[PDB]
Amino acid sequence: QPVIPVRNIYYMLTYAWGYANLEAIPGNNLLDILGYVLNKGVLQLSRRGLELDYNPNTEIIPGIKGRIEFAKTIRGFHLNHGKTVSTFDMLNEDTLANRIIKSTLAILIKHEKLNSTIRDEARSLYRKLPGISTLHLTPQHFSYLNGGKNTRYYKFVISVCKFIVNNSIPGQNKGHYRFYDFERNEKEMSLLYQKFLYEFCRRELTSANTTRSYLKWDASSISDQSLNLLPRMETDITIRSSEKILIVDAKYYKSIFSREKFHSQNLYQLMNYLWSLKPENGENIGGLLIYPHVDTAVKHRYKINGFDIGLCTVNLGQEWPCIHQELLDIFDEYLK
Amino acid sequence: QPVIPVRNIYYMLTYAWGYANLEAIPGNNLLDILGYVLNKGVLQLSRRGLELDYNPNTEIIPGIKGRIEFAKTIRGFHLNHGKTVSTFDMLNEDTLANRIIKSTLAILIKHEKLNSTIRDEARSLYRKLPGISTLHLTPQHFSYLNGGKNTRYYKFVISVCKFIVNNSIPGQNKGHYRFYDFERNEKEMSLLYQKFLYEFCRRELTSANTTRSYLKWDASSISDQSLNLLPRMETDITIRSSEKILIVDAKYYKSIFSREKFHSQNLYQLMNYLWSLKPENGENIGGLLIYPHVDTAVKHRYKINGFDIGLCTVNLGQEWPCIHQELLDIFDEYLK
Amino acid sequence: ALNDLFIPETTIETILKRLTIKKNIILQGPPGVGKTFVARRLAYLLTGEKAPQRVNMVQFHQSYSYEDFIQGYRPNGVGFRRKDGIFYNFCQQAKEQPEKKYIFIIDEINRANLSKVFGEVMMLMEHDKRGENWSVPLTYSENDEERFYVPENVYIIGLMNTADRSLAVVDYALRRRFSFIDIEPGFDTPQFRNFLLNKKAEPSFVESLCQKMNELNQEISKEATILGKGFRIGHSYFCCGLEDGTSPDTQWLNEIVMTDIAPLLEEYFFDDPYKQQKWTNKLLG
Ligand SMILES: Nc1nc2c(ncn2[C@@H]2O[C@H](COP(=O)(O)OP(=O)(O)O)[C@@H](O)[C@H]2O)c(=O)[nH]1
Repeated sequence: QPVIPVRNIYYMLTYAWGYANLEAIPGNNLLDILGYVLNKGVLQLSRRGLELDYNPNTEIIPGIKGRIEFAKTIRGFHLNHGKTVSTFDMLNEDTLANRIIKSTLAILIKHEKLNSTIRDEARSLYRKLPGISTLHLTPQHFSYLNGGKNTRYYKFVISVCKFIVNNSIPGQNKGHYRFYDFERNEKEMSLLYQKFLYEFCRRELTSANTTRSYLKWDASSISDQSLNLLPRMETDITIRSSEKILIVDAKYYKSIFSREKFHSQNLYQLMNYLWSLKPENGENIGGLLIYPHVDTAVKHRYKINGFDIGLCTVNLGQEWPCIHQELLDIFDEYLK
Repeated sequence: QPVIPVRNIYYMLTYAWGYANLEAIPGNNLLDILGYVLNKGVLQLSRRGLELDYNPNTEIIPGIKGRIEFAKTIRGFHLNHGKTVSTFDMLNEDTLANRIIKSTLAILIKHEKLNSTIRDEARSLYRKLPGISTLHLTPQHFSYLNGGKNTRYYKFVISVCKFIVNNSIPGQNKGHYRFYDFERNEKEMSLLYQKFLYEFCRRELTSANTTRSYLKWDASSISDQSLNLLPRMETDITIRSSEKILIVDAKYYKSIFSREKFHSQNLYQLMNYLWSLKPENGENIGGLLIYPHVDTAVKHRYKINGFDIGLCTVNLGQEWPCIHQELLDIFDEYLK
Repeated sequence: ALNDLFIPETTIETILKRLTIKKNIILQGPPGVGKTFVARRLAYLLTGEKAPQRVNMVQFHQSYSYEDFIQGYRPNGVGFRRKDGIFYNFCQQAKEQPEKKYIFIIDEINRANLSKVFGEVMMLMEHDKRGENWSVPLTYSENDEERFYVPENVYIIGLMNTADRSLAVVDYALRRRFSFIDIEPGFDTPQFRNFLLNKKAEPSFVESLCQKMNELNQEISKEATILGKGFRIGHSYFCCGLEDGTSPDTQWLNEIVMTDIAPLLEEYFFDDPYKQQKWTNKLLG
C-alpha cells in the first residue's frame, strides 16, 4: 500500500488552482505542509495589507453620519431622543473572504494531528484578528466568492482553505479535528491528476494550444436526434498543434503502482474519442496514455487501427524539477 | 434508493449456478427466502438419501476387522494386549459436503434477523444430524469440493451455502450473525447479472450458440509482441448464429434506476470488442447494451460506425415469467 | 539461580504463590522468552536449592504416549517385561523426601493429547485428589493392591506455545485443572537493559533497540483477532550470543534481525511483503 511522498502532492495542487522551499518544515504529513503555507501565506498578505471592503451600515446613532434616512427617523421618532437613522460606510476587514481565514484557522488549531510549532503560530494569528467574526463554514460561503473580485493572491489561500474544509473530519474528540486520508482515495486523486495536467500544459507548452474538447457521437438514431441516452463524452485534455493533434487521458489506478496484469480500462474510452473527432486540417491524429508510477518511467508506442497511441509513466517521488524535466521530454517526443 | 424485490433475485442466482413457489414464505428479506430453500432443500435430499462415502479407518481394535497392518501391530506390540492395527471402512455421512450443511445451519440459526418458524425448523434439523461434526467454515472447504463428485442436487445447496457464508457478517452480538446488504453493492450485483445471462442464454436460446469469446488486440507494437500492458479483453457474452453474430455487455448501475443523464460508460469497451473481433464468415456484426430498470423497458437501435447497436432495459420487479417472456422477445428482435 | 531473569519480580512471585496453591501452572507466551529457562530457574526457587535431580524436563509431541510416560511392556531378549516410565519413576524419588519439593517440567504440552497419555492419572495430578486415599491400581497393574498416589510435594509446570496460527481451541482437559499464566515479552525491562548496559552497550543503542521492538510488538498485538498478542517477538535471541564478550551494536544487531526475526516476520506476514519490508527497514534504518 505505497503512496506518493506528501511534499510532491502540493505542487500538482498548485497547478490545479493556477496560483518555494518546503525543505524547512519537518512534518511530512500533508496538513503540516498545508498549514505552513496558509500560516505563512496570510503573513504575506498582511505585509502588503489585507482587503478592506466598505460595508455600508444603516444604524441608529446620536447624530449625523453620512446620509440620514428621513423616513425611518420620523417613523421611529428618533429625533425626540436625539438620534437619527443614518447610512454611513464603516471600513472593516470583516468581509466574507477574510472571515473564512479566521474560521478556517480555528479548525486548523483544533486539528488533533499537527505540528506544535505550527499550532503555536496559528493561535497567535487567531488572536491577532480580533475584529473579524468567527463562522461555521459551508461550501456555499466559498461559492459566493466565485466572482473573484479579490486579488490573485487571495484566491490562492482560499483555494487552500477550500481543500482543508472539505478534507476535515472530526477525530477523537467532538471539538478536535483529524485530517482526511486524501491520498488513499483514487477518484479525487485522479480528478486532481486530470485537472493537474490541463492547467500545467498551458504554462509550459506555450508552443502548443491546450483545450478540453467536447465531442458529439458520429451516431445517428432514428429514435432521437438528442442521443441523451448516449454517454456524455468530454475529453480530459486535447493538446493541438499545427503539425499534429494529440489527446491525453490520464487517471490514477492503484493496481499500476504494483509493477503483472495492467489496469488500462480507461483506454476503452480513448478510441471512441479518436473516432468521433474529425479534423478538418487533417494534419494527424494521436493519442496518449499516461499514468503515475513510483519507481520508474517506461514509454511505449502503438499503431492500432490507424491511430498512433502511447503508454507512458512518471516516477513520482523522484524530484519535482526532474519530474518537470520528464514531462516536457515526454510530450515533446510524442507530439513530434 | 430503490432496489429489486428480493424474491426475483433468487431466480437469477439459480441460473448463475445452473441448478418453484415462494408465495408461501412471508419474510420478504433474502435470508428468509434463502434459508427456506436450504431448509427445505435438505429435506428433499434426505427423502432420497444423503451421500454416504466410505472413509477408510486405520485404528487399534481388539480383533480383526478388515485388513490388519502387520507392521504397526508388531511395532506397537498390540498383540500382547489383544489388539490389532487394522484398516476397515466405516460408512459415515461425515463427509466434507454434508459437514458443511450442518455447520452452515449453525450460522443460519445464529443469524439475528430471521423468521422464527424458519429458525425453529432449522434447529430441529441441526439436532437430527448428531453424527456429523461441526466445523468453522472457510472458502477452502468449498474449494476442495470443486471436483464435484456429488450429485447434481447436492451442488445446488452447496452453492446456496457458499452464498450464505460469504454473505454473513456478525451483528449485534459476538455469536449471532447479520446478513449482508447484497443488493446495495453494484459490483457483485453486476457480476451476478453478467453471469446470469451467460447461463440463461444457453437454456432458452438453443437456436443460437452462446460463447464467451476471448479477443486479441489488432495492435502490433515494436516493443512487445506480448501486449501484456494492454488491457485483458474478454467479452461478457457472445451469442453467435449463422445469420448474425451478436455481443452483449450488461452491467448494473445505480444511476440508471433514476429515469436525466445516463450512465453508459461500459459502452466504451464495446466498440473495441467489435473492432478487434473479425468474422471469417462475414455474416454480420451486432452489439447490444442491456441494463436492469425497475419501472419500464425501453428499446433503441443505433447505426454508429458501420455497427448495429441497441440500448434496452427490463423492468425487474414486474413478474418473473413476464420477465422471462420479455427477454426472449428482446433477443429475438435484435438477433434477427 | 536468581541473578538475571529479565521477567519482572511481580509475576515470578505470583507464580510461587499460585504454584504452592494450585500445583499445576501453565506458562503461555511467544517463543524466545525462555519459558524453559524461567521454569527451570523457578524450580530451583521453590526448592531454594540449585539441585537438578528433583527437576526433570520432557518435551511432548503428538506421538508421546502413556507407554513412555508411565508404564509399558517393552521386550527383553525373550519375553516382555513391564517397564516404568518417567513420571512413575519420578514419583518414587519424591516419595522418599516428602518434606522436599520435586518438580516436573512438560514442554509443549498442548501439542500432544493429554488424555491418552495421563489416562487414569489425570484425575490424581490435580492438587485436591492427592495422597494415599486417592491411590488407584494402574492400567497395567497385575495386582489391584499395588497403587499409585500423587504426593503433595509434586509440582508440575507446563509450557504452551502461543505463536502458532494453527492453534484453534485449547484442550478442555487442560483448562479445568491448570492455572493459565501469560508471559509478556518483557523486552522493555531494567534487568535486561542493565544486563545490556553492563555489557558493552551504549544507552542510545539500548533506547533505539527497546523503542523499535515495542512498536513492533504493539503492532502485532494490536490486530488481536487476525494475529494473537502472543505472536509478538520475545527477547531470548538477544540474551544468548554474547557469551564471547562481543559488544552489542548495530553491526551485531543486524545479523540477528535478518537471520532470526526475518523468517519470523515472513511466517507471521504471509500476505504482504511490502508490509514486511516496511518494518524490517525501521529496525536498522
Ligand atoms: N539470562 C537470560 N536468559 C534468557 C532469558 N530468556 C531467555 N533466555 C535464554 O534464551 C535461550 C533459549 O531459551 P528457550 O526459550 O528455552 O529456547 P527454545 O527451546 O527455542 O524455546 C536460553 O539460553 C534461555 O535461558 C532471560 O530472560 N534471561
